Amino acid sequence: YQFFDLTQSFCLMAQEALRRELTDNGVTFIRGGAWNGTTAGLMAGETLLLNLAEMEKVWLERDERALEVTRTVSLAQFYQALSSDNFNLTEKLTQFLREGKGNVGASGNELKLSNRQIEASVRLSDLKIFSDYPESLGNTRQLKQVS
Amino acid sequence: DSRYLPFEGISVNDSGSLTLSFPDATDRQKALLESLSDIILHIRYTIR
Amino acid sequence: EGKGNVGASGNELKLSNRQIEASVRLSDLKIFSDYPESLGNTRQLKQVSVTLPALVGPYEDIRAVLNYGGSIVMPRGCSAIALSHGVNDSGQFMLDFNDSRYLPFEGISVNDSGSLTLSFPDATDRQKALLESLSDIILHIRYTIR
Amino acid sequence: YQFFDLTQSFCLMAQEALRRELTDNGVTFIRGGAWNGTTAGLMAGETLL
Amino acid sequence: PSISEDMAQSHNRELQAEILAPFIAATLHLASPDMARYILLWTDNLRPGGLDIAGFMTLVLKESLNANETTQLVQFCHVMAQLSLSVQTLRLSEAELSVLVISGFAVLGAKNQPAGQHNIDTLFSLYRFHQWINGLGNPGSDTLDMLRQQTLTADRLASVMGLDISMVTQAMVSAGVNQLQCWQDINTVLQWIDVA
Repeated sequence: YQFFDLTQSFCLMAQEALRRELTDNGVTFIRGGAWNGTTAGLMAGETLLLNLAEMEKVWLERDERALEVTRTVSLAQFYQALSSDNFNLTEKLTQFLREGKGNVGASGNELKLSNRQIEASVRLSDLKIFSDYPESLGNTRQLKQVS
Repeated sequence: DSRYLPFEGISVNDSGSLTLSFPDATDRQKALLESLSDIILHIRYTIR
Repeated sequence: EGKGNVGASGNELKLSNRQIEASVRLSDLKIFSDYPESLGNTRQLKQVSVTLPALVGPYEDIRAVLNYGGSIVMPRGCSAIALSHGVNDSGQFMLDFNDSRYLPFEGISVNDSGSLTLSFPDATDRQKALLESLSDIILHIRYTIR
Repeated sequence: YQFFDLTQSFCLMAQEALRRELTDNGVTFIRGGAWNGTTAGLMAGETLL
Repeated sequence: PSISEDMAQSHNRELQAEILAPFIAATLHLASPDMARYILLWTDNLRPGGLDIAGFMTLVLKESLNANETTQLVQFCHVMAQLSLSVQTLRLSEAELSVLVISGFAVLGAKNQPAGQHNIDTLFSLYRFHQWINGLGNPGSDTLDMLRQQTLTADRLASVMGLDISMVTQAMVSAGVNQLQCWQDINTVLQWIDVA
């Protein structure tokens, strides 16, 4: 019983991992019923095996090598060309370093000297990354790595 | 990697934001940012 | 100008909408006669890399998409690649031929009637100087002969 | 039955992958008959092996 | 849980019956998925609650949202259970059931009804047919083989049963049947031979 509970948790978290990897939240194949309590909860193994095979089938069928794109962004130019609060990044940084407290920008795109830690927030949605390439040859768009 | 590399799974234009913070900037990190010009980011992303 | 087109079907350079397109026909490249048909029965292409010689500075990102527009369509994932920096850009961060899957643009015939179209978006628009200073495009096609 | 259907799909797509890798479209060894319906569709395993 | 509408909403009635057969065998403690399928074929050609297979699984996937159509569905299930239990009691074999359903009771015959209604006439007919199949002997496999077709000839039946061809012919001319079109005619001829 304890081992089946652990294996069920493992298969549920594997299902969630597959959901994240396929960027879908509707596919479900582990639907309970593995522990048939009327018969000491047996015949869970082949059910979980079938669910795992279904997961692998969905993965290997809907697998799609997504286009990988690398974009370089300069904070100075982004803040200088901001639609709402356009300002000189290094000038504001030097001003804030000269003084003891400073803040500039709007929510999401803001440079400040908070307490003893200089903070610079850049909004992902404000970067206008959708229009980098036309939506042709692409359905799900997401970020994966930052350097 | 066997696991997921850092900052993986975020939407391409999610309403969330990324905050870069430099601590002890009152403090020990004066000259480092006084001579600093700007910051560069390289975002790698996938489109299905 | 705001619109231009030159060449024939398969080998054609145009400025379509807001995306500069350049189609090169694979069958028109005359790859069969590179080596005699001795010591070879099945001839096919496997990998393509793209190099963009231009005056590009820091923070400046090139935007290119290379797609295959032939008749044989292998399922989605490898029919196109994306080019960002352009310096020997193959569309992948690492060039490993021991991949569990098939690397992009694999399985196309050596001289298939299909063509490869390289498109630069927002070229009306933000990508003026990048291609104004651009000289040409370089391709490195790696292929196998049985 | 469901697991056999999944395994048959897997073996068919593996056959197609081998066809692509060998650049041939005539070789076929999974020719059906694995699910002998008269006997609950058994003895598919050794046939697929 | 096991089957949803995604693949149950197909158009092939026979394929839907094949898909639902193992579940019917599990719920009726039946012998084989094909026998469950063939019981489903009987119950679908009978329509106890006036439900086809498509409406059957759609209303099953519906969580009993019906006032009297749930009663119709349980009547349908009880009818298939009755057919399965009758098959088990008569010990009717896989091939016999398959041949009978494939013929659609046309090679079995019926009284005043198409195919066959689930009552004492068809019950007795099936019992006598199964006894005849048991008494067929070793060539019974081939006998049923051309009984599936319409090539079961009078002289072939005479040779298989081991009786006299003239006995079979006079049985033909007495029963008035020129061919073994249905098991009704077959059993009439058999009973005439028996009383002779």
